Amino acid sequence: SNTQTVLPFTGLNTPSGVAVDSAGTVYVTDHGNNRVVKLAAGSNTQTVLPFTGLNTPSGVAVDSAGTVYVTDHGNNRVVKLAAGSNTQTVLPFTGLNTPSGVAVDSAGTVYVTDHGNNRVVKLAAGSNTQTVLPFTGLNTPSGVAVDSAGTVYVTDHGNNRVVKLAAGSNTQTVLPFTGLNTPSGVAVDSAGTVYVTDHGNNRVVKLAAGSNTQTVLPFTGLNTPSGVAVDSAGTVYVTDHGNNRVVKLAA
Ligand SMILES: [Cu+2]
Ligand SMILES: [Cu+2]
Ligand SMILES: [Cu+2]
Ligand SMILES: [Cu+2]
Ligand SMILES: [Cu+2]
Ligand SMILES: [Cu+2]
Repeated sequence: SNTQTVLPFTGLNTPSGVAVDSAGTVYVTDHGNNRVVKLAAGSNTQTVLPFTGLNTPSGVAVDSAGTVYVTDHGNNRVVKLAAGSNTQTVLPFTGLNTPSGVAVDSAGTVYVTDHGNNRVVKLAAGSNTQTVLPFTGLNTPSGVAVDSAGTVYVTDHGNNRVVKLAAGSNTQTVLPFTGLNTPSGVAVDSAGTVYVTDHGNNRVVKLAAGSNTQTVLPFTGLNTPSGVAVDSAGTVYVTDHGNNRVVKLAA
């Protein structure tokens, strides 16, 4: 599609992260209101998720079981809520410093951009010992995403670049995105196409696997967008942070 629609959220204040689950339910970190809201596909009535004590939340992710993970950036923690539960769990990360993006892979491993420590960390499901991902040279990184192959993508915000690391690899590759200006969110679809919110240029760009020529998505009227997500149908969701709204592009 070349024409976006505005999602029927209400009351958002500078939304940040966005995630979409297998059923098309959309999750948004309503950053300015210290809450996370969700909107089922076909719904015009949002629900506020029963997280407790959030402060300035940023990243959000959802796994195949519908567990929702939130970076509680103001409280230096990552919390999760299982589908149907009203009792959150704080993940046993160590030494987090102003974390930003969060992603979850098909094994349940949780990846967090530890923004103030210039690093990305991960916690296996049921593990209490995190590991650091062997990225080099990160500078105030923000978004993180992980594909079904285990490849991890990070927006190296301070360096105006996007970096990736294959599973088990110790050698990162810098993606051939061009013209970036303070990149923010990142997402990856089932085909390996990487989507990046080009925050300072009010646009969203993508790079197909195997390609080194990017495409700009036909969003319009964005102001300082932040989070991005893509569902299994190819629909792309962007938190239009500056306009307190979430927009989507079908196809
Ligand atoms: Cu703002
Ligand atoms: Cu804030
Ligand atoms: Cu902060
Ligand atoms: Cu910073
Ligand atoms: Cu910046
Ligand atoms: Cu800005």
